[PDB]
Amino acid sequence: MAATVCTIADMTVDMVRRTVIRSGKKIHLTGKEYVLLELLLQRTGEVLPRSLISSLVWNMNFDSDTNVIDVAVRRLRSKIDDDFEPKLIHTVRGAGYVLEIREE
Repeated sequence: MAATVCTIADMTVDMVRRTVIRSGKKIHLTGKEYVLLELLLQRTGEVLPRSLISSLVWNMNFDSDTNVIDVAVRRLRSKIDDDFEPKLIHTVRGAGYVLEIREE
């Protein structure tokens, strides 16, 4: 009926609560990591830019903040998702960054 929650291979994303429940266990992160996932999950299903995300934490700019965004997602992913969930990180050459499972 309504659409306020997206399920994955083995997790539960909340577009209204902005959270992720893995096998019934909510993942914990920091402010920066929370921002990266906040937008990623919020815009789950579609590729979004990086300049915007960086603005939600550090700031916006025509250049790249030492690729802190990409590194923030990869560093946080290998922090727990390294074994928790599979490689759900996917990027489209000529778009930005998006989250999704390959099983789909």
